[PDB]
Amino acid sequence: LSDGRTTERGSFTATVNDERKKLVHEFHKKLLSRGKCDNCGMFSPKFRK
Amino acid sequence: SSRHGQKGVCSRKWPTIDMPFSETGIQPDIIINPHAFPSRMTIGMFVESLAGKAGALHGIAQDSTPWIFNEDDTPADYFGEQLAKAGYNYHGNEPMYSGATGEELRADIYVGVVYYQRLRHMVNDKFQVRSTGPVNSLTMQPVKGRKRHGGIRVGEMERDALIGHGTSFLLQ
Amino acid sequence: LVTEGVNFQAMWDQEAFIDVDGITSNDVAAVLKTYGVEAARNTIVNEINNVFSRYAISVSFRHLDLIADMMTRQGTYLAFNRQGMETSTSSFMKMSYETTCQFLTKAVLDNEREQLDSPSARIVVGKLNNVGTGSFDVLAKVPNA
Amino acid sequence: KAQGRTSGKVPIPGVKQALEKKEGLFRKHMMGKRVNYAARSVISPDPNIETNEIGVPPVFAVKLTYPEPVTAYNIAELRQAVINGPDKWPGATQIQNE
Amino acid sequence: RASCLFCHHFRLKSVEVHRYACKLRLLQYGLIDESYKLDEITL
Amino acid sequence: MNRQPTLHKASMMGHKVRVLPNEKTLRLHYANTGAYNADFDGDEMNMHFPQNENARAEALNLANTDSQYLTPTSGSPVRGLIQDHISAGVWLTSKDSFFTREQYQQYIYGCIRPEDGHTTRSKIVTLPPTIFKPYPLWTGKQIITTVLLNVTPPDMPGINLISKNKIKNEYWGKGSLENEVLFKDGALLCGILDKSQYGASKYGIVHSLHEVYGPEVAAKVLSVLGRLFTNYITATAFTCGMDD
Amino acid sequence: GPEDFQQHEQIRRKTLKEKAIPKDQRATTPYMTKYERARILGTRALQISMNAPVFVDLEGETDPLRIAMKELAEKKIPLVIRRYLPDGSFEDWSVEELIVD
Amino acid sequence: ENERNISRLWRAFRTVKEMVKDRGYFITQEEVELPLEDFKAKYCDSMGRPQRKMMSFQANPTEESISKFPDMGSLWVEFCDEPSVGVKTMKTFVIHIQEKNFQTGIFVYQNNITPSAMKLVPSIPPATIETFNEAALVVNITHHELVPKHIRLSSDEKRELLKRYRLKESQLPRIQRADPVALYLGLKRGEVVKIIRKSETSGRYASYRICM
Amino acid sequence: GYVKGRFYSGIKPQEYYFHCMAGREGLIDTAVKTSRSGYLQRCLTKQLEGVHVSYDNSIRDADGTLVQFMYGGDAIDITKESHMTQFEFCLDNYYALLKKYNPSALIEHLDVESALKYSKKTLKYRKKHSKEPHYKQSVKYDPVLAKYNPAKYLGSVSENFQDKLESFLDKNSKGVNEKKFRALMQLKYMRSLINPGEAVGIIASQSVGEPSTQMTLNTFHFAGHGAANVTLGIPRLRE
DNA sequence: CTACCGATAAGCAGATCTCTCGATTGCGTATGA
DNA sequence: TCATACGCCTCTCTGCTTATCGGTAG
RNA sequence: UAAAUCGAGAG
Ligand SMILES: Nc1ncnc2c1ncn2[C@@H]1O[C@H](COP(=O)(O)CP(=O)(O)OP(=O)(O)O)[C@@H](O)[C@H]1O
Ligand SMILES: [Mg+2]
Ligand SMILES: [Zn+2]
Repeated sequence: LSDGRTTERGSFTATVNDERKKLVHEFHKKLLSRGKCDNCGMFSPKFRK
Repeated sequence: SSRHGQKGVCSRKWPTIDMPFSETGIQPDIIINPHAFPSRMTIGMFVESLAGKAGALHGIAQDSTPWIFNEDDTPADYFGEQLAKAGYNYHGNEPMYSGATGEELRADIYVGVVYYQRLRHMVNDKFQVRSTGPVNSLTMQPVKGRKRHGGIRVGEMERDALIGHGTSFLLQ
Repeated sequence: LVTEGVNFQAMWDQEAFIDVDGITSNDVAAVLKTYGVEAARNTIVNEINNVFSRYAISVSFRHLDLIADMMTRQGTYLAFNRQGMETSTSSFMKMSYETTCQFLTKAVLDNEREQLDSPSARIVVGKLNNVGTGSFDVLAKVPNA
Repeated sequence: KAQGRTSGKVPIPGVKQALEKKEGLFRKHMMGKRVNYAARSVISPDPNIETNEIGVPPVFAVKLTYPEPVTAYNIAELRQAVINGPDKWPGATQIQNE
Repeated sequence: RASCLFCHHFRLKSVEVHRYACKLRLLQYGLIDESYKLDEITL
Repeated sequence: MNRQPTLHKASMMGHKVRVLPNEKTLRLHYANTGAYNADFDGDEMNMHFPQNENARAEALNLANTDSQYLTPTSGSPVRGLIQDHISAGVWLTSKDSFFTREQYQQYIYGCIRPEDGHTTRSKIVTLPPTIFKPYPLWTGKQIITTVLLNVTPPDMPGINLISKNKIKNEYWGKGSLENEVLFKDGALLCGILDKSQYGASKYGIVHSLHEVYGPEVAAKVLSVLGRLFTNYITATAFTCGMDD
Repeated sequence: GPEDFQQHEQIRRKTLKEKAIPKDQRATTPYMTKYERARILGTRALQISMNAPVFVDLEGETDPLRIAMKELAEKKIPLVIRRYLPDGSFEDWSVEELIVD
Repeated sequence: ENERNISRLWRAFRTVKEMVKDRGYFITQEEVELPLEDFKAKYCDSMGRPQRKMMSFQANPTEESISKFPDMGSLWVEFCDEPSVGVKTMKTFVIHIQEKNFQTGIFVYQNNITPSAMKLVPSIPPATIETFNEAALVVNITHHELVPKHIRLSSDEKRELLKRYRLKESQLPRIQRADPVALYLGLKRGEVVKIIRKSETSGRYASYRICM
Repeated sequence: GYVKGRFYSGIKPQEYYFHCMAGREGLIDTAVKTSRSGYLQRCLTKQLEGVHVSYDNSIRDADGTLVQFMYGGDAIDITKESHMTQFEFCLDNYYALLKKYNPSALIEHLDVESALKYSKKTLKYRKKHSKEPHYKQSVKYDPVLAKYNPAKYLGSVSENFQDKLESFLDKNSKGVNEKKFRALMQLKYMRSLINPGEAVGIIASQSVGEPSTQMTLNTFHFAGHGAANVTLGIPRLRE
């Protein structure tokens, strides 16, 4: 922010949008992957629609 | 249109004086450009014109069912004989004079009589003009339809062509 | 020598018969994978040109060069469809393109603020375009005191 | 997404269906709109116009107008147009006040 | 899905979700390189 | 003035308006048909009227039909006379065509009307005949030469162009050189003006006139040539028949 | 009257000043593009139609666009063109320095 | 068969030499233009074994390259004699990387690599360990007619380009970090490359891409 | 299907049937192709509607992401490119072209020496290094277009155009000297530059879509035996 | 031994220019007349 | 006996996404 | 003045 590479509103371009989308998709896939919540080690019911 | 798929809107009502009169005094009631023929190859119109001219000269009706003539009985010869017997040109041509300059044209003009049909696509059922008329309700844009005094549509392609010119104010 | 399939590494061993330097392939994805983005752009231009040339139609290479550069603007073999469209700052353009519902949720979940840059967004909001006569402003030199 | 239909006649489109397809709101009402001050007719040739003009029929010439503001230089022409009126070309159909 | 009803957190590790949050915060301002350089702080 | 489908830029230009008080069709010149891809066919096309000064000045300058002489697809020209003007030019520019003084002057004034601003000079200037005796006789190539010399602005040299046309030298006889179009100091001296000169043809007389004198002079030349070949086609009409 | 508007005005003018490219270092085309010419003519015609003062001799002319073209030929149009660069910086050319065709 | 294997090994060795020379380390035409006879004389045993232990080398930067990139340091090229990638065999080189204080390391394996190494390659920062394949280096990709010339830009040149075109780092055309030429050039993320395309309408013209 | 008749003497019944078959196929294909090209053109123009020429002579999308640093590498308009190679025509109408261009009034706002000097240096460099492999051609002098703005520096022309001009001036030894002709043609190159704000993406999409509506006019069916048989035309564009 | 990681097999979802006319619009049922 | 309001009353392409059978380290 | 479906057409 100090040297001018980015303002306080944040720089948003196509490639950073693509990287953010890929990261979020991978984050969701990893979230939905593994059960057995490691914060407390308890199985959870599996939902369905 | 003729009976060989030669479309075309009437362009102008050419006055009889400006119409190119022939030697006998006949001024044609319909002029068709000779350039329409080479691309469509409607030689049936060429045969029909001279066949009808011979029929009108001799007071007879000429049949035109397909596959009566062959390569040894060509209809061009068959009706050119009748034209020559009647006393006209064997090839259906006619000495013609321009109605504006009065001098004989460079070549012998091809004249004849062909059956012509008036199509139902009159210009009185196709033209629209709107300055400010009724509008929609949920979009406030002009309504659709000629009978409703509605405007015409500029689509995605028209908008693209309007910005392709670089014309932004035209688009707006 | 032409084949009926793409696998570059196989013909790399046959240097004695085949000159491995001039191996140009019809496929673009394999060329991108094994040679790089720039070779993919070159083969995209060549493939999009040889179809026109075979039909005796001339298209200047600026158009094909622009198309190839836009298609490989991320270093990947993109396309002109919604699956190669979502990477764009302006959302209104994609919503106007197609799948208006899907692109609306993807833009409202992350609070995607758009600056009205593409012509589609400016058309939606009724703003003067930025291409052509709208790529600049006009000021007046008023001689006050 | 609606569930429940035995015979029916037509399933009422949702608000999403009003903005989605080619007939939806977007592609039919902002990517392209019906326009005021525009005409349409059949074309006929005319080799006597200067290869850059259009032959405007007098029927179109009495309906399509342009909002010329009156000035010191425009006063005579616009006065004559107003006097001629909306039926005699060239003429005026409205006089928008200030 | 991918949530815990007992401890009321995600079934992912807190460290993993913290790493993802840090990466997303870096990408918010456009530090597309610092996001990848953050992965090598396993220590 | 737009026709659907608009496949490219040229299918939507901006024409000036000429109020013809006869009937109810939009009357279009013959050069625009190549770009609009229409025939006088029952074909229909819209006519939008911009309502502010910016759009007026920006359809008169950026979108006007003069600026769309060359399509951006490959740079090839898209305007030009189409069907009978080509045949009229082929017949007029052949060396078999000679015109007396009256015919020459009438043909020139039928297209170079100085009252409307067709020619820069206030006085129409002509050329000496190609045959002084027994009696004066001009030529069709002389007609083209003086047409160009009247529309071309003065204080500027003529067009020095060397081109070709589609009719081979064998069609005109033996030892003929009518396949090679030659312009020297703005005077046509060899070859006929077929489609390869005016129309959808590259490096023709109209293309060279455009590239030398701007697009407005090329448009004026196109209009003047279309008017000249129209008036020549009424005097000596072109016809086709069964004998052909 | 708060400083919560004075600060915003000051920062807006500061950002605008940092955006402007000085006359000594503008590196754009000295010629006037066709789009610039068309927009200048249209805007000048609008101003003339809205009863703005004119400087040229109105030799029996009634079209504001024609008057604008005459002024552009005489280079008496009092308008400044703010060419915009992709980042946001701008250079303030005027019609006088810009040369046509 | 051993003759063909030795030919492939020599082609891979020449490709590695050319890659290092392009990257900007002091490699002369010797050990690059090495004929097959010389390769058999030097890097072959009494029977014809490849003896990849002896073809490992350390490459030092040129003076011009040092001036261009002051932070550039020495590089090590390691050839895997083991047919697969072994954890201990790779760990020896990995620890030697900082034992000798090597800023960059090049790894060439025969067939495949364990995926614990993929988690282990970014274990000694800022030292970079780039891995390659023996079958992927048989033909130099940059020698292809279609592939243009890629030149890495220094910090000064990249800053000058960004200031001239008033760009952000992310608005340039992107080149994948897994691109075959990106691996060739060893581009870090954020390093702008220069491409000299042989355009059909302009001959030589320079285009720029950023690695991200 | 090989009919021996002609439209002047008429065609037999079987020949009539075969010709009707062929005409029906032609009309079916004509109907299909127009609808086929529309989706391609629409997708192309929807994606490329924003990219335009900026004031840096570098074309880029609406948001700002750079696509090309120069339009085609030379930034010259396709419409005005027509008579930039016609050196014979330009030499013949030198006087008319000079009257059109007026280099006298285009001096006080132009720089003439730096671009020309760099162009000569680069030309000599390439001529010295011409006989070099593509990969070994280490770049020391970039093309003059890269540094000097072609719309402000006379002589900053393309490598192709400069090579063609030099070859013409060397092969054709002609009152016009080589210096004045070179200056005139460099001014012509400067004036034949694409303007900032051009909708280059729209132009490219239209110029790629509209010629595809004239497809399948020439059939050239793969009558060869064991040939490539690559997909051709609209399907190939779709792929 | 067994969980994280992939590599198919199957299903799912979204796609495949303008303009003018004309015609048409549900059974089914159940109680207050 | 019998009419209008209420209640419903089967021959094309591209991906993405989820589930399930194989493998490696710990 | 509407809106949808089907049918017939023009370029
Ligand atoms: N599906 C469609 N989309 C767009 N335009 C269509 C169309 N179907 C028909 N047309 C129009 O029908 C007209 C036919 O013209 P074309 O066949 O292309 C020239 P032509 O073959 O030389 O006709 P000709 O034989 O009468 O001389 C075109 O103007 C075209 O715009
Ligand atoms: Mg038509
Ligand atoms: Zn939990």
